[PDB]
Amino acid sequence: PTSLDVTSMTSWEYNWFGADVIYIAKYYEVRKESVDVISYRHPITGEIAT
Amino acid sequence: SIDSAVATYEGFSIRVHKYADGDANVQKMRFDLLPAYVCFNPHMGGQFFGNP
Amino acid sequence: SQIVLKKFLPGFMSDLVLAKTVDRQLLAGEINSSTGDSVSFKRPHQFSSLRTPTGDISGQNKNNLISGKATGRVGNYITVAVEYQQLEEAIKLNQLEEILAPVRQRIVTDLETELAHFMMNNGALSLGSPNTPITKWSDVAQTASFLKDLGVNEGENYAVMDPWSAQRLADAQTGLHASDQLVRTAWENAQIPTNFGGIRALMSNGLASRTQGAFGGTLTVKTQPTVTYNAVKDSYQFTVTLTGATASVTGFLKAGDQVKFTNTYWLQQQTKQALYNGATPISFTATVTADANSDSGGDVTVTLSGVPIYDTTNPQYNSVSRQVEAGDAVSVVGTASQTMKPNLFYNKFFCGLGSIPLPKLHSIDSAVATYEGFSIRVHKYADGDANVQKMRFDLLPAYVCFNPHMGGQFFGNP
Repeated sequence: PTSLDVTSMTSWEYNWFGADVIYIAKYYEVRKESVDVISYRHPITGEIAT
Repeated sequence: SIDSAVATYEGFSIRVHKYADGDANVQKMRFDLLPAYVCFNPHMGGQFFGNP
Repeated sequence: SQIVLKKFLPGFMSDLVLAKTVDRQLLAGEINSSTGDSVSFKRPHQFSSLRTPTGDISGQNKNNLISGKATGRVGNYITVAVEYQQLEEAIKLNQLEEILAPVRQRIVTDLETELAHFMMNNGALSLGSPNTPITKWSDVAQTASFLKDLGVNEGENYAVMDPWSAQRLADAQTGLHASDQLVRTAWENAQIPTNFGGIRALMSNGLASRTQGAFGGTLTVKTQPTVTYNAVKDSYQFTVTLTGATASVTGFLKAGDQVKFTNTYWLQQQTKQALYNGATPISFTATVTADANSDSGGDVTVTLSGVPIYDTTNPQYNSVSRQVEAGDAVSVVGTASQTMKPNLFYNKFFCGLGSIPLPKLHSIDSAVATYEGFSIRVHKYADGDANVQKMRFDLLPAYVCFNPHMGGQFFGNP
């Protein structure tokens, strides 16, 4: 079924009739992670390439 | 002159008041809500059971 | 007689030395909302040896592992409150700052007075006769000598004396024979040096006084008390009953009285040998904690701080030469009912002192005041429609006694 978020913003000095809105949220995070870097060093067309 | 706030839970708004008695040195809180009900037409609902 | 100046006349003030000298380090921010209303520290261990001439003795009578505790708790509230018709108060007295100055002084003075009462109620050691005041150099040197003789090294010793006593020592110092700096300082400023006789001597005028409490009759113990380390490993306090008292008197023994046991002596805690005070051995003493009355027949039951441990199953914790048993003769130092102001001496690790932070009271105007490191919470309200404002000041203290055998009172001797 359909489940919606709530923040209590509607019903605020307005004549509301349209109850067919469902609120969905996109959530953003930033993380500190471990990654492995591989360094290609083919001499032709530049050597150091990480 | 009384600390207060508003919280939201599943589409319902609850008001919170915080106050203290100084002589007794006591801190206390209260949470409040006020509902309201209406019945439009009685002929549009009821109780249903498994008939024999 | 109409116009009034905006500057108040100066008043009287006491001094703070006890709070600055006591240990304010071990108990500091440990009584929080998690631990509760009391918290305890550990106690050191001791061991005893066996004497045998053979070697394949892997099976024998061995030691035991017993751990002690030292609990610290919180005290009562120190609350000072005032009420006033605020307009009549503000007639000529602006910003309500005039009350702020002499209330923190009252808070600190009460704190220090009850701390002094706590220390004189919990201290165990005693020296000299309470009648004789302090006059000479030995009267101060004996405290350091006793503290060294017991065996305490880890810590820092201290002593506190009244204003009149110090002048008597400064006068004695002016009579020196070769120290030009000392005689000059004593003659001009009447100031004794920092280190006097091996201990730091301090001068304070804010010091509590105690009344002896009426007593009369040859006292003696009727019942053998229990001073085993298992029993007294948590408080160093014990209950004892005495006979030979007066018929029926209320307040036979006040709080702070020192009871001396004649035939039981102290021990050098490490070498486990008795103490010899030049001409006579040093007797064991204890301090009364709560007031004790007497019933018909001269029977007095009292609770004392400082225990004469003579456990026979754990010999390593002994602290007296012999066991206190029935029929032993005891005495109480001092005269019948005189009142006096005792002079104190103690190690650093004797008693602690801390303060509990107080949060803001909901929906009430408040502020914080600081005074020699003490934080006081002030609240203001207007309860009732009597047009009377009210302010209250709050401070909560916590105290602990680490070891009763590391401090006490001292007087002079003839």
